[PDB]
Amino acid sequence: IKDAVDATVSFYQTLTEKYGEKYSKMAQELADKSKGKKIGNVNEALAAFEKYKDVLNKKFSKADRDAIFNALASVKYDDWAKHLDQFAKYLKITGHVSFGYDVVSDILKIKDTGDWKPLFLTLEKKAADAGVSYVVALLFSLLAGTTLGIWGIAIVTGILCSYIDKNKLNTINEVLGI
Repeated sequence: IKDAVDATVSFYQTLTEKYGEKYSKMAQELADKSKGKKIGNVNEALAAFEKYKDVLNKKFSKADRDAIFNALASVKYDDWAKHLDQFAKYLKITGHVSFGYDVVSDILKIKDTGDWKPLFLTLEKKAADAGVSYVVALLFSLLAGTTLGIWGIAIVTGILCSYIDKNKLNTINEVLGI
């Protein structure tokens, strides 16, 4: 675990390198906050996310978003899934861990439908008894193995705020500069 924690800190500095300094700390706040929390009413979460999404989408064009799905089409699971255990260790996830879930294939389906409902419901199901910290380990691992455009960072962060009670959804745009 010496490593898990050391590695996580490295992650945080790269987050700072890639995005805001503000961004990186926001991530930590979220990482911290989740420890222990279980996944609540997935509906309340979707509801809050869909509300933030509309705002975000008014600042980016269709073509802008598509660029994000297209970048994701080139990511292979092995590339980011490699960080899963490390995050699980740092977050102290003690419950069961659905290791073999490839979120990226799920997000890709959204490019065509525009429907986020399925994703949320499956994030709840795969977290199982592990709670909200599984969602963090999962998505942080994704961030760890990619360099996405602001829109994608905003969306991924939006999913995190929506499940992790601090609906600091209104602060995302600020932390990112959009």
